[PDB]
Amino acid sequence: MQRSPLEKASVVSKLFFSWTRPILRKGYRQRLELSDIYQIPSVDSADNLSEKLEREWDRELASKKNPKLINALRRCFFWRFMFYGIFLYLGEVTKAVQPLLLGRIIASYDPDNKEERSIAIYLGIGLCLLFIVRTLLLHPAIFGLHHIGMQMRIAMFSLIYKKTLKLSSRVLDKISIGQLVSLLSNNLNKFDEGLALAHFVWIAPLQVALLMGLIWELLQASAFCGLGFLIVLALFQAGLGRMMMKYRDQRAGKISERLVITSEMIENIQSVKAYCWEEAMEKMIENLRQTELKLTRKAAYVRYFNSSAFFFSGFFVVFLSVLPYALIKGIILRKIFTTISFCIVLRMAVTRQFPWAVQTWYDSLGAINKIQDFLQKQEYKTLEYNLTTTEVVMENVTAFWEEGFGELFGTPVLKDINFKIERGQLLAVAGSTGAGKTSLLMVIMGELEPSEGKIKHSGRISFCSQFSWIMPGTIKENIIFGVSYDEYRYRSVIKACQLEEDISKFAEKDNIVLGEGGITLSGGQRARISLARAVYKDADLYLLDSPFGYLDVLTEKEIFESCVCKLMANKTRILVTSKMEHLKKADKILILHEGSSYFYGTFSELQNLWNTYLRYITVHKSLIFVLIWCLVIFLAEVAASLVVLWLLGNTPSYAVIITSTSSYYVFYIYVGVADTLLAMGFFRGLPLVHTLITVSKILHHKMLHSVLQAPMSTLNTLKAGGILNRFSKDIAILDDLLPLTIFDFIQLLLIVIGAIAVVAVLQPYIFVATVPVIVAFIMLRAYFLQTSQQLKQLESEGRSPIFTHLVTSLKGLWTLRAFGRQPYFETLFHKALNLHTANWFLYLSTLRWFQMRIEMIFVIFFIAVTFISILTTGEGEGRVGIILTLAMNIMSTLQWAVNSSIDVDSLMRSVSRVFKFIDMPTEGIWPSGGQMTVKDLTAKYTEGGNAILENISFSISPGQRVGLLGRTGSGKSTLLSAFLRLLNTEGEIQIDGVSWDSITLQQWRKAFGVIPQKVFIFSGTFRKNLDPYEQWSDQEIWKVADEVGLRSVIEQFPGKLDFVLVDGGCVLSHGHKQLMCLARSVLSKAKILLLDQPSAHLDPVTYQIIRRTLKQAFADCTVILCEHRIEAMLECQQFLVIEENKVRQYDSIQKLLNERSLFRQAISPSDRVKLFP
Ligand SMILES: Cn1c(=O)c2c(-c3ccccc3)n3c(c2n(C)c1=O)[C@H](c1ccc(Br)o1)Oc1ccc(C(=O)O)cc1-3
Ligand SMILES: Nc1ncnc2c1ncn2[C@@H]1O[C@H](COP(=O)(O)OP(=O)(O)OP(=O)(O)O)[C@@H](O)[C@H]1O
Ligand SMILES: Nc1ncnc2c1ncn2[C@@H]1O[C@H](COP(=O)(O)OP(=O)(O)OP(=O)(O)O)[C@@H](O)[C@H]1O
Ligand SMILES: [Cl-]
Ligand SMILES: [Mg+2]
Ligand SMILES: [Mg+2]
Repeated sequence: MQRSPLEKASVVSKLFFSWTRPILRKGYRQRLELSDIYQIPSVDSADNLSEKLEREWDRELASKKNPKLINALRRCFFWRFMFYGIFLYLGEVTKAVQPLLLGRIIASYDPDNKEERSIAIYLGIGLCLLFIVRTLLLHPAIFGLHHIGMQMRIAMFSLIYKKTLKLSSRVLDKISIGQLVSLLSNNLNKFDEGLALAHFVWIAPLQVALLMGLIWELLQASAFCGLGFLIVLALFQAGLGRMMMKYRDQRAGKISERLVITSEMIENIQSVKAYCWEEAMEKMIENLRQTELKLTRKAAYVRYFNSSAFFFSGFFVVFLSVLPYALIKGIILRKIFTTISFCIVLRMAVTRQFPWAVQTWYDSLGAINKIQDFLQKQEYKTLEYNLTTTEVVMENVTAFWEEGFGELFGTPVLKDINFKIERGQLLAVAGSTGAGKTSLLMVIMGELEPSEGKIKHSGRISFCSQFSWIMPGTIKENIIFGVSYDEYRYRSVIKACQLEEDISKFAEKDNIVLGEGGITLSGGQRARISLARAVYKDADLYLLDSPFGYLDVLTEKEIFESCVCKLMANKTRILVTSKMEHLKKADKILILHEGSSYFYGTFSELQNLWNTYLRYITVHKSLIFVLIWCLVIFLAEVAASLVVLWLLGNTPSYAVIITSTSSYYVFYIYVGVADTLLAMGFFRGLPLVHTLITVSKILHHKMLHSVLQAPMSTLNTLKAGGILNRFSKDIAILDDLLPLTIFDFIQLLLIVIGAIAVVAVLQPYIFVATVPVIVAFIMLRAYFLQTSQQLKQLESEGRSPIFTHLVTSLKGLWTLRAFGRQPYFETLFHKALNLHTANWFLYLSTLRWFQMRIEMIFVIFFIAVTFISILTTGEGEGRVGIILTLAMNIMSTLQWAVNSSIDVDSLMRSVSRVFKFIDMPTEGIWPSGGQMTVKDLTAKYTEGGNAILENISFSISPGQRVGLLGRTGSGKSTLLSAFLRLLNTEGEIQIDGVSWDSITLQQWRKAFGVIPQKVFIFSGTFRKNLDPYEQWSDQEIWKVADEVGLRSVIEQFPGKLDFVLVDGGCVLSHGHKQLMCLARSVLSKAKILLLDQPSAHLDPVTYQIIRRTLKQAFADCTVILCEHRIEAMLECQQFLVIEENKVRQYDSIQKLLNERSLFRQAISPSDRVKLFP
């Protein structure tokens, strides 16, 4: 990372953007490398801008009764804004007065205009000086405005993240990741560039006043006709803007919903594949896209007319201005040409610059208002004592989850809870599924506010969640969690949590890079990493919500005896548990039942109780037909224009006066009106944008289909930020920005080519004069696009870390707030912001360099032309000047065309990224009895890696019960996934004589019914979550829910079976989701079932629910039951034990437990009575 050249530069180098030379030379030859990017200027760093805006916003909040964010932004940026606006206005003024000199210079070609031939050289000098000053005034101001806009955007994003970290729990249920992602994605690049157009709300009226004053000279009272036409057109454009904004308002919610569903699906792709649910998800997304595309199409239709307003107004203004003048007296061709010259500037001011500025103000003020409304939301109440007597006490606590029901005080989740615990004691909390154990910890943490009662303690806490949270980084980073590294503590914690055995089996040992969510590890490994993180922190109170759910009895016993009771014997602990052995040595015991305290006391009492354009064009067949139709109409118009033009030169008082020496004006007039003569009407414009929108629809469908069928090895590489970035920003670009940009480019190209051909055919000496300018423009464009494409790719990639950080911050907010690590995460977010800023700044600077170089080349050519024309003009007409000035007039449209081509190529990178995503590789009654045979099965996760399971062979009789067991991290889930071909495999598997190499993947996967270890619940109704294909009547669903035991749970919510679940099922407790998975497995009438720990955190009472069902729901079925619970192993006939990456088979569990002394000694005694009666 080398220092940016901007900081240490020169004044002339800054004015001409010369400091960008080293990068442009470097990327023209080769690929840009890591050491090619500069550090950002210190003024753009996120910390400084965040601090400044935060101070101004706090002053605004603390001073005024009606605060406004726009006031703080003004106090931060107004002076520089006005400073650049003044120079922008001075630059724009020079265009208004250019016809005064150019018109006289052109009139001097006529020998009858003896007066203007006297001072031609002075007019030429003045024109050259004007041309030089305009370039110097315009481009630096535009760069300054872009820089200011970038600074505002960065500051606001920092404020948004800081506010997000403080949101109250009651507010979180109303905002999803989709809404925040949409908010960031919408303003990420548009806000910066709007500032370059903002000043035209007052620059344009002054231009109109000056131009009307100047047109009064030539045509006094007849100019008002054209002005009235323009004032009607402006009203029309205002109305069109209102309709477009109305269409945008109705579309945003549907985009947020689609983003939520897509992110959830791609996160749970493994369950999606195991369920064979791909088509259902595709149908859901297609239904959402169909609703949003209609609004997109209507907005595009209204934007087409708004854009075409400029091109169709050219003929009307001139004709309406001239007709009264040419009727009540004569008119000369010179006056007509001068009127056209002035009217071009007038039309650009009225129909292009002012409405764009008005729309920019609308968009920016709306975004700022939305940000302020977000910034004024309800916050987590931190009001509590940070120092007490270390006697943790809870008195008369009654709590409600529903804010409306609680304020109306709707049933309470907690009712009159009392307890008191001393320093260094242990309290064990027990109860049935859904009793309110997690909710009690929520109250103690302060995330759930009680209506009645109160809780007192010191305030330094540590927290271990039922659902583990893993952040991006290594294992050591996940454990030390942003504080200093201590060797003795780290070793003690690593040893105590039984992690050394799993740590010693990794290539990086401990520096393995864990992704977001820890999908590389098993369930028990993630749980133990979370426990180690909780124990590493020093605090006065440790809350542990059921940390032994995914562990075998031996590991659980070791951890409980060596960590909770030995390593923290002198601290205050609250452990949620259901094992009766753990309750014996608890100092105090609390038992919950349906929100009430069934018992509080002691145990002793309880016993007593470039080929990218071509693909894009050929995606859809109708676009080709539309383009050919446009070309045919264009050819007909060109031919008609040529025929009409040749007639005036072949044919010979009237309203128009033409002399012999003044006829050269005719061609000059044609070039001034071709913009209107070759304008694309609604017979060509509307079908084009319609078909481009259709192309966007097709591309999104293909992208989603391609993603859903990739192999797991490919899918495991992608990050959540990358998925969100590609599906949000690139798709939005393809939907909105590409069609109209393409329309503008095509219109400009048609105008240029038509004018060139028509002029050249009659005068084949202008084409040859225009050749060198065209060549120079093309060479410069080719040179610049070699570096520009790479820089745009880097900037596009730079967005992903921001979204990834936001997603991971949202997932683990409660842990972050409990530990008190908000500043650390804020620093990481600022890092991501700066990383994006470097590339974005480098792209903007190079773009400014290119535009200035094009402008300078045009100026040099015009300066050379003007003096030659004046010099070679003698007593006769200046033929050389006549040809050269007309040639230079045509290049004026070519410059605009080249800039339009640059922005089109900039937008096409999104198409290239979508295509890269589309080309991902594809991973691609018979079940009569249920027999299986496995022969030499080997399994691995990546090709050429460690083999988790090597050379396994066994067989199963049809309709038999098999118990799969092993230590946490052995590879039971690996064997379960190998059955469904979810990883890389070798060997053969046969079901009733049919091998998996004889049929397709879908048919093989349809033979199984599965219960995965990770439960997937998406946004939708209860009914939709139970079956997405809608093939069962509500009677059958209700009967199944009766059998599983989900009656009261479903009837607890206002919409019985129609309630919509949000936040991945936030309202449901942990065991209810397992019950929802068992109901899914029951609804599928599958002959072979693979169940991965169906009872993970259930109490023995609730386990009786899953019992009896395996004996009624699945009677004649082959069941493979992976379980850590010893009781469940009493209903198996075959046993498979995984150890040393190998599988061993047993007939009786007494024989199994005879050969393992430690494991037998770990068995609970009541279980031992049930095993050895
Ligand atoms: C006689 N005569 C001009 O005086 C032209 C001018 C012009 C007028 C006054 C001062 C400076 C230039 N302009 C253009 C001119 N043509 C083609 C022309 O024949 C041409 C154009 C106009 C329409 C399209 Br499509 O392309 O490009 C221009 C692009 C932007 C602007 C801008 O005012 O921002 C003006 C353009
Ligand atoms: N955000 C919420 N809004 C409404 N009800 C909720 C919410 N979160 C939990 N509940 C409900 O509150 C009750 C208590 O659930 P909680 O998760 O605290 O139970 P638990 O004892 O931890 O359960 P488990 O043993 O399954 O882990 C349940 O009926 C649950 O559905
Ligand atoms: N997606 C993956 N990519 C690479 N290695 C993996 C992946 N998933 C698991 N592993 C590794 O493979 C081994 C087997 O893990 P597996 O999930 O099969 O264990 P398990 O016996 O099911 O454990 P638990 O009882 O904790 O669920 C572990 O050491 C784990 O780290
Ligand atoms: Cl003129
Ligand atoms: Mg719980
Ligand atoms: Mg597992």
